[PDB]
Amino acid sequence: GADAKTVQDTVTQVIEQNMNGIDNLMYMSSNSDSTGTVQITLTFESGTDADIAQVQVQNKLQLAMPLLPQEVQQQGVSVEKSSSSFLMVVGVINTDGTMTQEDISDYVAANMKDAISRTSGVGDVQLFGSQYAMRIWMNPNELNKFQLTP
Amino acid sequence: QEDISDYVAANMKDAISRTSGVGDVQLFGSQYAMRIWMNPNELNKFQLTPVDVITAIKAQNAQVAAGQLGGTPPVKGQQLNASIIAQTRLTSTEEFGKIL
Amino acid sequence: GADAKTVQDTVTQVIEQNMNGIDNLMYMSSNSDSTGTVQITLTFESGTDADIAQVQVQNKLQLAMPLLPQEVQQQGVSVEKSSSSFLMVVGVINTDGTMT
Amino acid sequence: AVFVPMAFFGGSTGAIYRQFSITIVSAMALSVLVALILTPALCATMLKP
Amino acid sequence: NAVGTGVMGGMVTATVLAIFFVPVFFVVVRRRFS
Amino acid sequence: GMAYLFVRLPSSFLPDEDQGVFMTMVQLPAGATQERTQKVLNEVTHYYLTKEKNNVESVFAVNGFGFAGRGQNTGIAFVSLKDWADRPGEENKVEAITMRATRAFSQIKDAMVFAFNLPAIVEGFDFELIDQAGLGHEKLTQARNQLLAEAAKHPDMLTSVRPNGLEDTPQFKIDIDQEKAQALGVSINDINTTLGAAWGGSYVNDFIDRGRVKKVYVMSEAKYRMLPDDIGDWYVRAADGQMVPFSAFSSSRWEYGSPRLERYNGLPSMEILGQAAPGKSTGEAMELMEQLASKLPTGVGYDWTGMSYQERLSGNQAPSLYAISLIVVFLCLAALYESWSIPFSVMLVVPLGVIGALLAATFRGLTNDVYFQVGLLTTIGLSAKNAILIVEFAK
Amino acid sequence: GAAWGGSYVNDFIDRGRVKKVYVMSEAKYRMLPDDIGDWYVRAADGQMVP
Amino acid sequence: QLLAEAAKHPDMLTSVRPNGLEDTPQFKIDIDQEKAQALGVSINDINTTL
Amino acid sequence: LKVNQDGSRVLLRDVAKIELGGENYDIIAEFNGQPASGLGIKLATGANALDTAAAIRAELAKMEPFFPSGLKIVYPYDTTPFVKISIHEVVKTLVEAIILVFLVMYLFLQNFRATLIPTIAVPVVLLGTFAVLAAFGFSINTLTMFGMVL
Amino acid sequence: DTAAAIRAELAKMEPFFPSGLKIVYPYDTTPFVKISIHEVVKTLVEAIIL
Repeated sequence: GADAKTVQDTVTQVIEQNMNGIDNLMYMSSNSDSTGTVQITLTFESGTDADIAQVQVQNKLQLAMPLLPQEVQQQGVSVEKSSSSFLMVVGVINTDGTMTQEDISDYVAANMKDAISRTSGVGDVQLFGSQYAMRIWMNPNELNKFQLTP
Repeated sequence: QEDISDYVAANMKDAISRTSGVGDVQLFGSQYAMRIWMNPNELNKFQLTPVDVITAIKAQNAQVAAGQLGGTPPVKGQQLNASIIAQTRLTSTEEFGKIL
Repeated sequence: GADAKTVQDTVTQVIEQNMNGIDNLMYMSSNSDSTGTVQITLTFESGTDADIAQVQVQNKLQLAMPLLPQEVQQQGVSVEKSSSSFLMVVGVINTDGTMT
Repeated sequence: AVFVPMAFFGGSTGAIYRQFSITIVSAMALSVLVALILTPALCATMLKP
Repeated sequence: NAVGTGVMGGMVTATVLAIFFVPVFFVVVRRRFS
Repeated sequence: GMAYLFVRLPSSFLPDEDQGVFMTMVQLPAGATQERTQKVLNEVTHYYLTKEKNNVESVFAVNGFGFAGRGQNTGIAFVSLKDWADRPGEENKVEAITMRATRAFSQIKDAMVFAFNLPAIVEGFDFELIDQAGLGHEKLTQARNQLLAEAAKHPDMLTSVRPNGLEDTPQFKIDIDQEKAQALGVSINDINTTLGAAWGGSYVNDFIDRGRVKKVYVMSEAKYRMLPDDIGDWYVRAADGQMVPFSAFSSSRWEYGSPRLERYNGLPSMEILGQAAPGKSTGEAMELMEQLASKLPTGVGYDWTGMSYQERLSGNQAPSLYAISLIVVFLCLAALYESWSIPFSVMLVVPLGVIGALLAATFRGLTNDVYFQVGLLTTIGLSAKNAILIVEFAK
Repeated sequence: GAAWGGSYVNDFIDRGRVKKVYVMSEAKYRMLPDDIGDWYVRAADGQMVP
Repeated sequence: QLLAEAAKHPDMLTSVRPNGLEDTPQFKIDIDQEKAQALGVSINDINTTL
Repeated sequence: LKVNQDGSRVLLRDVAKIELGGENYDIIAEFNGQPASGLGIKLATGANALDTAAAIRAELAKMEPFFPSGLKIVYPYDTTPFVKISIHEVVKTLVEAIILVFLVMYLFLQNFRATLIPTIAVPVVLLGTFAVLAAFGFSINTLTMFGMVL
Repeated sequence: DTAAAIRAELAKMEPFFPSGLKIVYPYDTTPFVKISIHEVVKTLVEAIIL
């Protein structure tokens, strides 16, 4: 629920400023969007070891981790040494149709993602959907009736 | 010295520190920090405490996420979607002076 | 001070979920004993750089520690290589029992 | 010798060109070793007047 | 198709002309540069 | 003739091959609800399975995600074709379908749609203006407009110059009166949480779901957070136990803002793409923009990125090495022919082999790609092999 | 800590860049041991004991 | 179920046993929320002290 | 939540609708115009593309039996099959070239006994080129195969 | 190589300095490296001549 402006000015810069001292760094492009998901991508000089390059970048992320907002830390702040183009998209579908769209997302998100995300040769696993998360839909009219606040 | 030291820390240390082959860089100075110089006498006269200033400054200078107006999941039949902007970082010396 | 379930369902699951992208991960096994102890043992393919394996697995944990409870963070979580065997176990004893 | 100098072609595209030169040069090397090992031996006892 | 066209054209002109021209240079160089 | 054909041949990196899968991108104007995108994406899905039933096997329409930036007003549709053998002829190749699709999508009035074939590698010019002085996003945006608008003054040297960042969209700014909150006895943290929790999901705790840990989100029901006037419903408890509405201690005003801020090398920036002139090579376009960027507002620099950056390193190493190859072969030939003169008889034959490659290369627009360089560097060998196979006996 | 050594509180945006906000006592009021007797702390009753 | 089958193939399997400990009796304490708030005692206090 | 005066109890059920749902509803995935989900997989830098694809397919095949009724897997977008077929398309030319060269060789030499000599050396070199390729570490690819067709 | 890269980087940001700001290199060891190598290579050339 973060406006594109704040993520630029409270998450991106904080991580970006501490991002120095890396070796074989060509350029460091980054962007923050409306949905509230900063994505800083660093392209190292050709030929370097990506195995350690990920270590150097993350080690300098630790100096910036505490400064980030408490909500962002609680979320899954992750660093992946993966390319930016999908190798292959594996889709799950219900032939019978007895499961709504969100239901199918949970099964792939609850069982498939963990196993696939560890398979050797996989850097990042983007999921089209979202795992079940118990949503507490509030009713402001009802909350005001009982004199409650979120 | 304060003014010039800011610019090098503001717009050159980062670029230089990322150049290939350059390790850690030590900056002989420091970037601007919006110093809040306090007077113990003034707090006494107005009956305030420094822990009050930090609490006040930490509140009126807060940038908070405010969700998306009409954000997902929407009610069927919606034709508008925009972010909501709450309080924001202050950006000038006089702006902080407006803090109550 | 925790039971078996409160550790597996609050520490092991949180740590296991965020352990992804490791290089040459062969199979991950973990047991959540009673007395509030968890040991998530990760085994890699033969011949891999043990130093690189340990740093990566810990680093992914370092990005998952905030999700763990407050007590676990204070108590700290270690990352120890396991396959290595002890050269010796120097034992220290008290011959009179005066000091426990 | 026509292909070897490009093998040092650098840059991101350097690997692309670099692989082609080595395999072609390696192919020639194996083509002259075999042509001086198998072909001479084969041409005797195989080719008949 | 990219590689084939590059060399298919080259090879065709490399034999319908080389055999006619290679002899020309050999005598020319040995007569003018020797 | 070899020299004339060589120069006229355009320079390119690698042909865009028919990989059997193209990604169709769908975007909507500012503030387009997720419902609208699903409406258009159905048209793309409907079009592919009706007009291209003979070619496309399956379509995977993803709404709410895209490369230009995740959001509600963006959409992508992964598309895979039938087997290559199942698409006889050239009219059914990837390049053909996309041209038909993009032209066929000109009738999608509200949305902008264009299906682009996946590039050679996993990952034209990628030019980026950088606000290295601190002008601000709004100041840079107009500067971007000026350069891009001025880029239309050179259509003969630049083509399809476009921005890559989402344009500014309305934002519903809400400001909290500090003095009013204290008088009403409402803590600022309380105001921020209720506003930041109801209208935006706030992670709270974790729970056990069929043996798995999953997040529990607290967020306002769909219908109560849909219009600006709904802010008047969210009463917030004061310290003294009273309830007060948002309108009593706050004001709202529509204002413009950017939904996707981009940064480069630690400085604000946005990305502009495009092709390099009609038919000409990519190298020419790079220099002209530098001249265009020369006259720009103070503090607005530029730097290259993506594939264009690669061209700035090892830009013209090809001509340098061929000189070495011609020199080395000359030395080696003289070594075996016992003369500094005979080796010419097998060097002046090189054009006879190269001309055939160039003549056929331009006969089908091979555009001097990487696959041509190997073609040129091997036909030269074939010509050398042929000549060496003729002069050797003559000697 | 805030009065003498300064206490970093949070960030602020300047020229589009993030910079720290520091609360610290003025130079002349934190420079001698005598100055320690000028700092008051608000009790529950707000008597500002030194 | 699976282990019970392995015990019926002595010629092929031997000493097939579990590795982890079996179930153990546990002491369950139910902190009724209704009475906790009625008595005016914070739930976190009950958890913290316990 | 609270026990207000008069002894009435207000439960979360009475102030908020509760229903399992995705963490975020931003992304909706549809396959062939019907509900579906999937995983976007990005290749880790340095990992072989085909090997990752084979490993992923095996992992998914290790999970198919346990799926709930009506749930099916689909590969709506996969670049790897192109690479596999593309390389196995060049090999067709490489084998085709040897046959064509041998056929031409027979026509000129006019002797099958002599025409058999060239067709033994060429396979030895081409197969040998793979052995030396392994020594240099090069991976059999489109250009390396083109580095033998020519 | 770093020194040239740094010098190149400074030249990039030089046009955008505020009025009156100037860049000075008070302390650098690279000039010694260049002259030292140039002095040595000259000696090597002189060695051949001698």
